[PDB]
Amino acid sequence: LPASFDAREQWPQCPTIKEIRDQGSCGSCWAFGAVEAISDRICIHTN
Amino acid sequence: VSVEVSAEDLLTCCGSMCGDGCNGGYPAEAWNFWTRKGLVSGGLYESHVGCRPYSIPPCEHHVNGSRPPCTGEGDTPKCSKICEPGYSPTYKQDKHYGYNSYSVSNSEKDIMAEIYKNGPVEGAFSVYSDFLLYKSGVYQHVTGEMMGGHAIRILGWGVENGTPYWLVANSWNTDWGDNGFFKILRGQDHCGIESEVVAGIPRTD
Ligand SMILES: *[C@H](C(=O)N[C@H](C(=O)N1CCC[C@H]1C(=O)O)[C@@H](C)CC)[C@@H](O)C(=O)OCC
Repeated sequence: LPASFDAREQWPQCPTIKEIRDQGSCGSCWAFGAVEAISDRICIHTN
Repeated sequence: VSVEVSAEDLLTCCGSMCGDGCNGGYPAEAWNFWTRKGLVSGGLYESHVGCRPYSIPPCEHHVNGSRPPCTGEGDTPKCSKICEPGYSPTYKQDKHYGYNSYSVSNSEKDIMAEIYKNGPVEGAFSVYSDFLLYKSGVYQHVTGEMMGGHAIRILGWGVENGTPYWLVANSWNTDWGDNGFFKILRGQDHCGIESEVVAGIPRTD
């Protein structure tokens, strides 16, 4: 494996990888890590 | 440009299985719901992008900005199985399902391979008082009192001045830390970062 990796570079065609969200005043961080990584992977594996 | 998956949809419609909405949840269960029930599109607060944009306004997470400060944890919004008006097609048609979900072994080597092969993963770590004050560099807990768990998205790794790290994205907006991202110590299960990693494969393929 390379000594460094940043998915934002490996997959520039997937804007969501660079995208940061805001959970607000709510303990939903559990759902944020999920939908973010899922948005990335949908693009990486297809569109 | 691709599909922005709705935090709202998962947070509000998962239910018991996932935990207690705005008051805590289980990421492994979240990924599992995606496989079973799927998830619709949905952008950021007030964006009108997607089927179900986030409905909780943004705020200043322990930093100073112009936005109102965050006020702990409010009410989990309800589950509305309908898309916003002005969006097509329907909610059922708008669902995106995961093929499978799985934990990733507690090996930095195994987490690294996963990201490299399949993309960014979700993990969890323990937030100490000194984490809030992060601006840049590589985070390494020194002082502070345990505050609670935090689920994030790990999207890479590297080395900054001999110090190995994980490139991690937080969900505290852009004005927190390094443009919303942060690096945290890698290879020692520091603050339990390598111990709770979960991921899955899109049904699309
Ligand atoms: C996820 C979670 O959201 N945790 C909290 C958090 O990040 N908060 C609360 C809402 C505003 C934001 C803040 O600025 O503090 C908080 C407890 C982190 C220290 C968490 O509740 C969860 O479900 O994680 C378990 C995997």
